[PDB]
Amino acid sequence: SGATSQAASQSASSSYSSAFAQAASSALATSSAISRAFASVSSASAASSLAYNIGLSAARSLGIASDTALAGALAQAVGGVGAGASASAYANAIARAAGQFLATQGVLNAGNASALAGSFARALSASAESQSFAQSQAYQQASAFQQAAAQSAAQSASRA
Repeated sequence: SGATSQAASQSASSSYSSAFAQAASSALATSSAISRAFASVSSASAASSLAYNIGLSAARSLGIASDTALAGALAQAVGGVGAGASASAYANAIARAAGQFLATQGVLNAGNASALAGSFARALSASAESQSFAQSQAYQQASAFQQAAAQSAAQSASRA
């Protein structure tokens, strides 16, 4: 047959950051419970905190613990359109800003951009979807933390 055109190491190497955020949607559409994670939080600034929190969790699911800068821009992406568009703007702002740092070229190489994006989107969504269990754990603390109320350090549970 004779078909092995390498065509350089990188497929196109120019506009991979938006094309990443498109294949993110390929896995996000497989995981409708992510829109349910946003249905749990009805505040623009708290969605910025969800991006910072779930960003730092997804950081470790992808291996890029450098979320210190990502989360500081992901909060500005989700919060920049906090309550006015939809989970479409939250997910596009999350996937574009998830991509904006990865597209520094540190892990994105214009050939596995879509593969890493699908995995990122499924991992940040799997974190958000499983964090619905830790966001609404107000019932679990009312049995597990109330018995641990013997470690009085500042008030009882959560501070500042």
